[PDB]
Amino acid sequence: RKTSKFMTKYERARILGTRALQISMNAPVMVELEGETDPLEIAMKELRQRKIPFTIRRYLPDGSFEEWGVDELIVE
Amino acid sequence: GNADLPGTLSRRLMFFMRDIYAAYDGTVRNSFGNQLVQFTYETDGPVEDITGEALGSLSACALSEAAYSALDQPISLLETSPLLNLKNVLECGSKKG
Amino acid sequence: VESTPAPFTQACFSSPSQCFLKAAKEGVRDDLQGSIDALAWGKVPGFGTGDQFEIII
Amino acid sequence: MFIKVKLPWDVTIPAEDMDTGLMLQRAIVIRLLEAFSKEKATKDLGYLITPTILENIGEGKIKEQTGEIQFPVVFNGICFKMFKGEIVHGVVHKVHKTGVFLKSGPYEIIYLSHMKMPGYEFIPGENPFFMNQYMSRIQIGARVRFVVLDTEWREAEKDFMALASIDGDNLGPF
Amino acid sequence: CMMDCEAFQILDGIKGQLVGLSEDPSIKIPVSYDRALAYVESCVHYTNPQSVRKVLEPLKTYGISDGEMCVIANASSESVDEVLAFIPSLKTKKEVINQPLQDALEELSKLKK
Amino acid sequence: FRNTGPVHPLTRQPVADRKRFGGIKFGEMERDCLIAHGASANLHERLFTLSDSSQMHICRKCKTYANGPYCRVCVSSDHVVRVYVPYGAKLLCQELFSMGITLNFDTKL
Amino acid sequence: LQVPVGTLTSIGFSISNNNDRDKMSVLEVEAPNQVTDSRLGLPNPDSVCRTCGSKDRKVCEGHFGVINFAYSIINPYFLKEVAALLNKICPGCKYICRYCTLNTGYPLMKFRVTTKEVFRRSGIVVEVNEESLMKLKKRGVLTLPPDYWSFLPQDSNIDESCLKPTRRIITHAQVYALLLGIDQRLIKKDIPMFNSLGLTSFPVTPNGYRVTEIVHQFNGARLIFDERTRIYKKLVGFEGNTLELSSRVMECMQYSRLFSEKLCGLRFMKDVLLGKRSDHTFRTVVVGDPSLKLNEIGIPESIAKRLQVSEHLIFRSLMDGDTVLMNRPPSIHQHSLIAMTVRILPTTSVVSLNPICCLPFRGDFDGDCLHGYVPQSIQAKVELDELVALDKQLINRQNGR
Amino acid sequence: HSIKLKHTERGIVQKVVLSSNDEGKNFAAVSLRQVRSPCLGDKFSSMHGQKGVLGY
DNA sequence: TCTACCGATAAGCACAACTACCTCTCCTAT
RNA sequence: AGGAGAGGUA
DNA sequence: ATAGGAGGTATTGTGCTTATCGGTAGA
Ligand SMILES: [Mg+2]
Ligand SMILES: [Zn+2]
Ligand SMILES: [Zn+2]
Ligand SMILES: [Zn+2]
Repeated sequence: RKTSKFMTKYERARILGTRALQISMNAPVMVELEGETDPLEIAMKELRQRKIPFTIRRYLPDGSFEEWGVDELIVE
Repeated sequence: GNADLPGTLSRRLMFFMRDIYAAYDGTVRNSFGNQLVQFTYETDGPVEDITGEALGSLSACALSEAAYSALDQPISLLETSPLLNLKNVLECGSKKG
Repeated sequence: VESTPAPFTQACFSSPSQCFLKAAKEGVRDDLQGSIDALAWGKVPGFGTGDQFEIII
Repeated sequence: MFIKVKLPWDVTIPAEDMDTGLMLQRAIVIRLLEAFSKEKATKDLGYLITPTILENIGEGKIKEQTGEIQFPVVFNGICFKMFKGEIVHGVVHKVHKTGVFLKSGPYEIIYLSHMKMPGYEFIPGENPFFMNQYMSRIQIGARVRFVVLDTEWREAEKDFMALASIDGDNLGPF
Repeated sequence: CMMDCEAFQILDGIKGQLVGLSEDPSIKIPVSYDRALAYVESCVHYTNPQSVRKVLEPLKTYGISDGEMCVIANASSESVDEVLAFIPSLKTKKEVINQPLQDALEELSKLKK
Repeated sequence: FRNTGPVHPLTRQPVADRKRFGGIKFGEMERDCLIAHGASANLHERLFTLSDSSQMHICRKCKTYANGPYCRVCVSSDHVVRVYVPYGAKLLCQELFSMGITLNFDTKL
Repeated sequence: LQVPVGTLTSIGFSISNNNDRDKMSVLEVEAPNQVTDSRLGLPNPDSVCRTCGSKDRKVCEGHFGVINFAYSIINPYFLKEVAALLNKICPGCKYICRYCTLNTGYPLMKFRVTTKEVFRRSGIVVEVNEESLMKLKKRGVLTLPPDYWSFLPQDSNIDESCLKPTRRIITHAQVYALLLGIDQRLIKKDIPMFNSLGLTSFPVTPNGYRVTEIVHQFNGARLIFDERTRIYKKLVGFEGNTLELSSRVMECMQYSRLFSEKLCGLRFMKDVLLGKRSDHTFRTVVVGDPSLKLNEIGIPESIAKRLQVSEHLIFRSLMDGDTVLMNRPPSIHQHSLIAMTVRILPTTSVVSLNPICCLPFRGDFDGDCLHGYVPQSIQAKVELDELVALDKQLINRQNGR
Repeated sequence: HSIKLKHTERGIVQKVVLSSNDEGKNFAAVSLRQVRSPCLGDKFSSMHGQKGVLGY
């Protein structure tokens, strides 16, 4: 709660990088990709299909934190 | 020989404004102790989606651009160059005497 | 005035020796809150990337 | 002192197999098995065999190197502590002139010194040396009870070596 | 808490689980399994319910520490002179009469047929 | 251009000689610009990974520096943590110890 | 063996004492000729380390050694605090007394530290106020009373100075004598670090950071070593007056790289921690090529085949589709850093850039050189074209145009 | 010992000169020559202050 | 009437007087 | 191999 | 270990830390 409920560019880039690193280490892909040979493309496809099993923990300055998920958040 | 002024001014301003960043609550806070600099960003619109960008770093870079661009340094009699005027304006605590 | 001790950033700004000596005499504690302090010790600044964390579940 | 105490761990799981959410618990236990298997040793705790009971699991922390994710899991298991003043039986493996071997399980090696049992003369007239001077025959395979002493440890192997003393009563096989 | 009886019962489960899906994609260690088969074959009890309950009865009725129970149970002394010579913590004590201890020795004798 | 080459004897950094496969210095202005852009992985790699990379051992019990690792201030302890810091940090710590300043480190893990 | 990883935080600052100095030092001998011992550092002329294993100055750290002093030495950093404290408290009354009342004829005393003015020694020299001396002079008193300096115990470390009867150099032994009888609360308030009052040892720089075993042109094994090393070796044999030893220690402490005097002070910080050099970097002259796209950078085939990138299947040559970080020094704005896709061109020893993209770099094709950075980590590449790419920087952040 | 050419050193041997001083120290000089055709990155200047590099 | 700090006037003391850079020559006492 | 001094580039 | 008189001349520039220099205010 008390959040913009919008995925920022930095968080999206970090999620894409983490997913690409995971895929590049021979990891199964939740989404089905046809004719894809680049981990970045598969990560972007999964982000567009919001099937990534990742959760975002936003640290508030006061010390508290709020737990969010990539499926709950929207991508502009 | 006076090309050191923009570099030194930019370095000092960046050292001062590096810790400034925007928080998730919409406030502007400093990295040292979460000090509140601005309760709400004073931008005149139109998009308020900036959350993690370092506003202080951007402002310091813009002022560095202004300083480096104004390197003509005419320094006329009874007058000061735009770089000198910017340096005098940015330094307020030094001119206490 | 803010009661925030940053010996490392002050030393990196100007006169590192005097700043370090004063910090040692005062026995202050540095929390590495600054971005430059984190960078000098191999840590992310946390402004754009690093402010949040990723958890599988 | 076979008290089943809890022991937290920070087992890391490679990103080679991260799928099957409905059967994700299958991958967690497999990684836990490979955790203590790699070490298979302890300094002052003892030994662990199987994770019979799993208490709780923690949040998955992601560390950005070689695609590794960590999971904090706390569980209870079988442990053994060699406390001072314990009568533990053991089986003999071989008999030598010095350092008589006693095997109280393959988890540790126990050596018998000269100043532990009653004074006797080694019998060289047969193949294995006998200690029948005090009307007691000891051979390989017989269970002999003895008191344990302070145990030592190594640097790499960290073997829980100890010394066997027969100064107590009820010596020899029973 | 498992000394001789409950330790053996749970080890049958893993052996019964080993026969099912014995294949493992990872690398296993044979030292751990050898330490279980070559250590519990010293002393074995018959039944679980009546054995773990009986040994815990003197804990409530009499005053015995946790560390004292483990050494006495594993040693399984068959007389009164041995329990007064093994552990030095029982020297010069009159808290418990020897006659109830002898009765407990008989109670431990009938459990092992 | 440079891929791999000799390092300076004082600091474990690429030499400035062009003929000896020298590197390009990552100045303060470039670091500040990268901070303004908000990319930390590139900045972390350029300052720690591709730059002078070293390791330092800190005892968990006593907040001191231990040279396996072993600190003579306290007894031989099995709880010693390793931190990943640039070699410049170790050089600064050595200089501070030489001048008469002792640093205490309290690791969070 | 194996140690768990950890995160460094909460750095504390304190002044070193004798206990920590002794604990940190390993195999600290007291031989004057063993300054370059084989147990401290690899660059010693034996190529063998006693504490660590054999290495190539990459797996062995610089061990520390601390010499021992026969007599206790006051800490130079606390010299000002002690001098200020002695000025307030009487030298013979130990209260906040012949030295109290002005009717007894004893003038007040001022405690101060001289800096290379009398005997080139940074010590405690007590001085009497000359204004009070003139008052005594006008009343018929010409010389100080013989029992004026009765509060100073006799010290064998005193030498022949003969400077003036009004001024005396306070011996380090006398400093501890005067501090006796003072409440610990007052001393602790002025001096937060009471445990560092006594300096009975001094560390030496490791051979891995002092032994300059440079190739010395022809003398490959010259072992020139550091310069302060001579002073440290000369400090092994200490006897007689302790003021000379204190002056030597103070002089040696000023040879540290942090103290200002080229690689010293703030320049040391800039060249070590602030400014660093990284691998996988190329620097070539840039020319114009309108045929190339704005987001594409021309990379010569001769250099591309030698630059190696890290791709998980271990290095492969640079090819089309890879992204590099271009920058024109000095970086006057954040728009200087632009991520551009690598495009292979038949041209060699030169990089081709679109003339339109010169405005963000604020440069022209007259000799300007662009040095690029090739990211090796996959995450670095992913974040490079999502935040630092040309299409992401279409809106100027200065004026919004 | 021997002296080897560096990464960016190349040419064809033109002449070798051997000489010594009165002290007896021997000196050796080797000259390497090469042709520098106008490359793309070369910079040319005019007689009136015009400065530029080769474009195409 | 004699103490008791209390702001001014000189006298030294300490950093700061720019980036990315590239070549040549000379240097290591007696 | 590290330094000191000069002429120079954007 | 020894050696390297003596000369009128011809960087600023800002902060900081003294000393000293009288100088009134209170009992
Ligand atoms: Mg130009
Ligand atoms: Zn320790
Ligand atoms: Zn070593
Ligand atoms: Zn007094």
